[PDB]
Amino acid sequence: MSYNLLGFLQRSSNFQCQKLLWQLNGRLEYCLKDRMNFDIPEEIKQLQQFQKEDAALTIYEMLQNIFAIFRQDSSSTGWNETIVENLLANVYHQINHLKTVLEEKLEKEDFTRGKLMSSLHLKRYYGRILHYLKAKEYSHCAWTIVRVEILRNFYFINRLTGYLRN
Amino acid sequence: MSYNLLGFLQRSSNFQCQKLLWQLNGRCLKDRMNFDIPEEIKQLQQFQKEDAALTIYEMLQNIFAIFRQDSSSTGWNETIVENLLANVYHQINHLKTVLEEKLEKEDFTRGKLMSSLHLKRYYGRILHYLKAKEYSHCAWTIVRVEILRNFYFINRLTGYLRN
Ligand SMILES: *[C@@H]1O[C@H](CO[C@H]2O[C@H](C)[C@@H](O)[C@H](O)[C@H]2O)[C@@H](O[C@@H]2O[C@H](CO)[C@@H](O[C@@H]3O[C@H](CO)[C@@H](O)[C@H](O[C@@H]4O[C@H](CO)[C@@H](O)[C@H](O)[C@H]4O[C@@H]4O[C@H](CO)[C@@H](O[C@@H]5O[C@H](CO)[C@@H](O)[C@H](O)[C@H]5O)[C@H](O)[C@H]4O)[C@H]3O)[C@H](O)[C@H]2O)[C@H](O)[C@H]1O
Ligand SMILES: *[C@@H]1O[C@H](CO[C@H]2O[C@H](C)[C@@H](O)[C@H](O)[C@H]2O)[C@@H](O)[C@H](O)[C@H]1O
Ligand SMILES: [Zn+2]
Repeated sequence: MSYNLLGFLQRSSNFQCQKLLWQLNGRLEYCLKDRMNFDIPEEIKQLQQFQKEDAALTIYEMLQNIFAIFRQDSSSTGWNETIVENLLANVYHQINHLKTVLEEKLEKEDFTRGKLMSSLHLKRYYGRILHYLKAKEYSHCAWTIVRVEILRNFYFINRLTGYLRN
Repeated sequence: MSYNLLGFLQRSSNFQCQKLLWQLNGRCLKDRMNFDIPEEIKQLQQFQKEDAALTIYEMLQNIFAIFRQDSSSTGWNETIVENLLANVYHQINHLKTVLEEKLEKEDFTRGKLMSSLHLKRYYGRILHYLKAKEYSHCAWTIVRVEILRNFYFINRLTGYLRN
């Protein structure tokens, strides 16, 4: 599969993922009190030079984590859990999809000195989100704040998707 | 190749560090001292991306050790110093990660030998001055200005951190 097909398949699932996220809530002003900056790594937003493999490996890791975030207990939200499952199934498919394509591309390359952009700061960034969730005892507001941050993640993954050009 | 992300991370670090250094204001015997900035540092030549990072790496390791010394007499906000050192530290690491990758592709040359020793001795004179001046507020002012000047060269070298 060319990078172009993967990139389109990504833009396409992101959009689907974002759509599902937008079918869970009804704005909560009260929750603005739990507002917290998680500081997505600066390179995810501003780095201008991404090689096809790096952007790909980066989105791969972001997805893996978004999956893990949403795998937590959202019961306190009252969200339609069906939609949550769709969101999860969708991301899971993108992850395994990306995995197979990277496996093919990377097979014969000089290592890849992989996630130079990814690993490092993404792991810590997501740790904050998780720690935040646990600290707030998975409250409905905590989920409202995270959901907004997750949507924000998707906004940047779309930016990253444009470096997947053939 | 990881030099683009490195240089990105380096510009980010250069900005924060300088911003912080400039911020510091406190509550003098001289106000200016010559520490004989190594020709190596004020040397206008084209540093290959690997040497630019080597020099930058050596410069930061030393700058770290300097701001690590006791500055309680300056009245400077320790929180800012804590941040500056944190930043410097985290960046010395990225540089290390990248330099390690082609650690074997570089050879022991006199340019490298003389650059490491001259830099070591320069920061050496700097550390010695703080010590002799018992880490006074007036020695620290002189040192901060020196380090800010160091960063002018760090900016220049960071421009070679690409491709
Ligand atoms: C939370 O969970 C759900 C939210 O997630 C999901 O639904 C969202 C709306 C959607 O955005 C998202 O993609 C999904 O994630 C939410 O909604 C319901 O959940 C499920 C969907 O998975 C649906 O429940 C039933 O599923 C079963 C499948 O085996 C079936 O029992 C049943 O099948 C039919 O399918 C349609 C479409 O889903 C339903 O409208 C009908 O109720 C049902 O049976 C028949 O279907 C047709 C309608 O298509 C009826 O008449 C036709 O209408 C046509 C109109 O153009 C005309 O040609 C003509 O008038 C006639 O042919 C027929 O009379 C009737 O027997 C599903 O009910 C469910 O549909 C979703 O509402 C939950 O509500 C939230 O709590
Ligand atoms: C000493 O330092 C901390 C400052 O921490 C920061 O906040 C200011 C507003 C920013 O410009 C700096 O970049 C950060 O270091 C203060 O909270 C404290 O009040 C001050 O005494
Ligand atoms: Zn880092």
